[PDB]
Amino acid sequence: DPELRSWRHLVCYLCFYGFMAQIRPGESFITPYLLGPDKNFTREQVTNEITPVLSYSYLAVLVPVFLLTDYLRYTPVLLLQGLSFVSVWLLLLLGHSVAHMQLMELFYSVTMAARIAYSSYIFSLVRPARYQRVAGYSRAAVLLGVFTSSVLGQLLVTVGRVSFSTLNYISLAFLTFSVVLALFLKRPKRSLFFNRDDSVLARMLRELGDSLRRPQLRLWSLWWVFNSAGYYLVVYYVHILWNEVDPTTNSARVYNGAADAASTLLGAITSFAAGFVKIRWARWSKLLIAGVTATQAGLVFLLAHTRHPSSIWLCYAAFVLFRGSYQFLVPIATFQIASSLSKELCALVFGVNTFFATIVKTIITFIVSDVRGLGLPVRKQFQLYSVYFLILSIIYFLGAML
Repeated sequence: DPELRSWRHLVCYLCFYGFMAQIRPGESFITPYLLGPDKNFTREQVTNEITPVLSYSYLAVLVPVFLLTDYLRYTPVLLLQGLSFVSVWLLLLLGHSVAHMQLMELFYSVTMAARIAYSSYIFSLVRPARYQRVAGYSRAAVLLGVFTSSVLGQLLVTVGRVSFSTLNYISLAFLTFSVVLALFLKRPKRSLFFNRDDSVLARMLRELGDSLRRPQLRLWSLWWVFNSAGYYLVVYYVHILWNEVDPTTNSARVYNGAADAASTLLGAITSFAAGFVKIRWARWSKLLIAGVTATQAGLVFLLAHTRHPSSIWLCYAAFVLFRGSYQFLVPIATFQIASSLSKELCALVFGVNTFFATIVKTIITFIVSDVRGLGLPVRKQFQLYSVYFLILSIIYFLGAML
């Protein structure tokens, strides 16, 4: 029967690919590997010359990949995301100079721009009547897969006391295996913009001069540009700030995997506890992004103020609570933006909100972090994001009056 083969051989493989594509045990230990003794990079080379290329090339590969995710029907970009991940972990094993690691982040931002590849691959593959179940099984296999990689990465370092190079060699045994699984993925019969079934890009602009008159799209798409640009400027640099607090050899005590597993677990509890409040807390929505942004302002300042190496555990939990605070709003942000919009347009306004959050992320990184513009250290940059989230909290809270 073609019903059992469409679930046991397709959906049980679709959740298995989304599990195994997220298995990267050395994902949370990239910057401890670079700052470690094996690669010997200083904290000024990774903060001012390597990680700014992660925010530059992500501007340069966002709109090419998003236009080529739909032209190729999502399967070569799901192959490109897996194959560029192999190219990252080859440069983390065969790269010495700082010019090699600037190519490591350029290949890493390809895998950052292709996060919407697999999320929109399930929309084009499965039937529209049975999409809410398969995407429910797909977001419970990626989120399980991105939680297991932070636990398997942590357990194979703390419990199984091996070096970081043994860990990232294990991470090639789960990334070449994610290229093999991405070869055997079914190309969907339809796309979203280019390979349709048959106005396009004329009906949408008619449905955008009037949909932008809505106040929630005038607010949450203005939160996605600015609050979700300073959020990625923390997550890129918080692994350097943890290494500035407690620079440690004897590598079984780094605990970056447990602060990425707990921030996924709090990024799912506070996301599941956000589906209950996306309807009720829609009246004073600008007050909700005024308290959480101020909660994100007090946690970015807590990261920039801890100094003793024995107080790093109140610095991991300042990031687990930070990553869970942003993950409380994106279920509400992806609902209040995609409420009245069509699926051929809400996934377009998420290609503008992400692109405008990447111009802002490129503006701040060239101004506050890159060695050509200012070149600040990772602690004097995190005090420039505590002001940035607090300025964003005397705008939404000040805007709550008007």
